[PDB]
This record gives sequence, C-alpha cells and structure tokens, in this order.
Amino acid sequence: VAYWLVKSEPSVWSWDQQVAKGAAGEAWTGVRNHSAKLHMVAMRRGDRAFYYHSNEGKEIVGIAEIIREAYPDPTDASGKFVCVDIKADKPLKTPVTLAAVKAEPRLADMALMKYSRLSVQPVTAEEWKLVCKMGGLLEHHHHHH
Repeated sequence: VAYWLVKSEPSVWSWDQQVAKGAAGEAWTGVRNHSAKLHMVAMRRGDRAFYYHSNEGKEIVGIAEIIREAYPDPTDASGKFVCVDIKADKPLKTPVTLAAVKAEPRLADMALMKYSRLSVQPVTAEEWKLVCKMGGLLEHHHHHH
C-alpha cells in the first residue's frame, strides 16, 4: 500500500478504456525496463498510482489501484519478469497537466519533473495528497454544519 505514478499514452491505453475495465483489471505486462519493474515489485494489492497520460495530454487524469500481487509476466516462461493488475478507481476533477506540476515548486522536485523518461515513479503521501488536492479533488462534504 504505497503511492506510485504510471505513464500511459492515450493512443495505446485510454482512460475510459481502463474505466470500463474497473472491475476487470489489466496486467501491466511487457515491462522490460528493470527500473519500472523494480518499483512494481514493491507494489501490492491496494497500492495506488497516478494515471498519467504521456505523449498526448501529459496530464494525470485519474487514480489507479493494484488489484493483484506482482506475479511472473505471462510473456516470460522463466519468471524473469513480473506484472501487476491495475484498475481505475476514480478520476480527478481537474486533470493535472505537467505544466500544472511545474506551477507548484513543491512538485517541481517530484520524480515526474526529474525523470520524464522514468515510466513508473514513487510518490510519497504528501506528494500524492498535494497533486490530488491540486486537481480539484477537494472532497469536503464531510461537514456542512
């Protein structure tokens, strides 16, 4: 149960595409990048990541959750690679563009602003909270009185 950030291109994998697969889940397979793999090994069921659209959009539009432990990638018959199942939990009210990330000096020191080439990034509680809150995810019906 940690916070991560995954980069997906809408031409390959769209948002609605994953929303319609919310209760289904998709296996993040074919990860030949060992850095991303290493981070995904730390992932367990309940871990949550930022669904960031790369290439087209360059914006975080929703929250994804891991719904299966890191198991050997079905593409590899030696168990040399692993994969987890991701789902769409809920989207953000305001999409967090990379430009918006640049607008916050605090998030300007996040891995997202350091290594755009890094697919799967680690996010801490405060970073997670800040970005979500920055994306208009201020659910405040907790009190009207």
